[PDB]
Amino acid sequence: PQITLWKRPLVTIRIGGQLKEALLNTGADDTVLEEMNLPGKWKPKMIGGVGGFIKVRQYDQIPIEICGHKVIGTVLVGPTPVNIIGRNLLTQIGCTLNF
Amino acid sequence: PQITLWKRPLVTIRIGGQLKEALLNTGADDTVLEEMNLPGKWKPKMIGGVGGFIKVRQYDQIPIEICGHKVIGTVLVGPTPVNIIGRNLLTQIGCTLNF
Amino acid sequence: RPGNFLQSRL
Repeated sequence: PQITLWKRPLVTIRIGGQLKEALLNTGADDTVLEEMNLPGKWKPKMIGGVGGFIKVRQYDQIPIEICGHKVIGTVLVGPTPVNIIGRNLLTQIGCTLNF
Repeated sequence: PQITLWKRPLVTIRIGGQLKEALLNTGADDTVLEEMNLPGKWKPKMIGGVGGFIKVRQYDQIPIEICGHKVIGTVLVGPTPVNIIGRNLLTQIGCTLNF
Repeated sequence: RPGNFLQSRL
């Protein structure tokens, strides 16, 4: 699809049969989702941008279905105020910024 | 252009005759520039990020050039670590997310 | 190192 930016680019995502809303965020290097259980090993990471940082957990090889596209990659989990799909997965779904 | 997302989507902007690097940010409602002086009246505002809040100076009806597109809009100035072009201006240059 | 620039109006 081609998504205009008059509104926040929120889309539905699926991860392990769980339905979640998330923001397509070209200003995020990484993907970060609100607290949830994910399988596999993890390591702690700090992330931040505007204002202070938050500590998150890094899980790998996590499949996410984003707007129809099944992709697999790194997912951070932590107390983000908004679910965020960052460039690590945007690239995987072939996403570009066009003007 | 069609800008891919393997790297941070950084473009050149011009404001008050200063050239700056800025991030094309679909995850930002607003445009937030690093601390700088700008002539004009402004209003204080608080904005939120992933792990905190910063106070900004809101300037309205500011001419700003983005990747060669002369637009006019609201710019916030405050202690962001990276200049951010948000949706308020991404929409003026016709920017869409395509996948 | 800052890498996630979610920004929201209040």
